[PDB]
Amino acid sequence: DLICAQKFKGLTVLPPLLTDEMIAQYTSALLAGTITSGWTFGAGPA
Amino acid sequence: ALGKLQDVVNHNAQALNTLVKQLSSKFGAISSVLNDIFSRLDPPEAEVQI
Amino acid sequence: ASVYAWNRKRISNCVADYSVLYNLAPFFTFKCYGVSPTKLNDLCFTNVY
Amino acid sequence: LKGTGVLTESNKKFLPFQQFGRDIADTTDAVRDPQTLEILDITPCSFGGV
Ligand SMILES: *[C@@H]1O[C@H](CO)[C@@H](O)[C@H](O)[C@H]1NC(C)=O
Repeated sequence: DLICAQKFKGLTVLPPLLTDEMIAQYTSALLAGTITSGWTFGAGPA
Repeated sequence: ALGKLQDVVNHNAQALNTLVKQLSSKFGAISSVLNDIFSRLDPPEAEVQI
Repeated sequence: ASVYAWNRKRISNCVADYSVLYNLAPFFTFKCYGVSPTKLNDLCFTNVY
Repeated sequence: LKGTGVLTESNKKFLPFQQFGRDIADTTDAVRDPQTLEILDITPCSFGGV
């Protein structure tokens, strides 16, 4: 109910551009890269 | 364990709350509601409250 | 009454029409505080003294 | 009381002595009709950003 009270005074919240699934996808990609390639994928090809 | 992140969230909430609570202050005027000021005073002397 | 024994009258439960008061001799003083008299009989009050 | 908005039938349990309601921001939220003693909720009509 507090959100509606704030909204009726002109105060609102904008959503982020990246969703939580996308951030989890980044984390999974980083984890897979480090597990299968070590540190080679951070300097060039994996 | 996750206090730091929670702190961030809490801070933002607090700020918003404070801002809303500032709408009940009259800052030395006769009332906190603009409609009352306009419906009780003639415009030459109603400008100071607004 | 005398100023040291001024009379107080309670006004309630009626229709307050302030239009018809300019019927005596031209009154020197008609001054309002917190409200304006320029045809502002459109407000509703709790009690009148 | 002068305002603008949408009037609907409210489920607030005003007890017999209570006349009008207020929200968190300390502004009028519900009112009572002085001709039918009915409780009416007040809500600003729709708005948003473009
Ligand atoms: C007095 O007000 C009531 C509502 O409170 C209404 O029902 C009634 O008709 C009014 N009296 C007259 C004589 O119209």
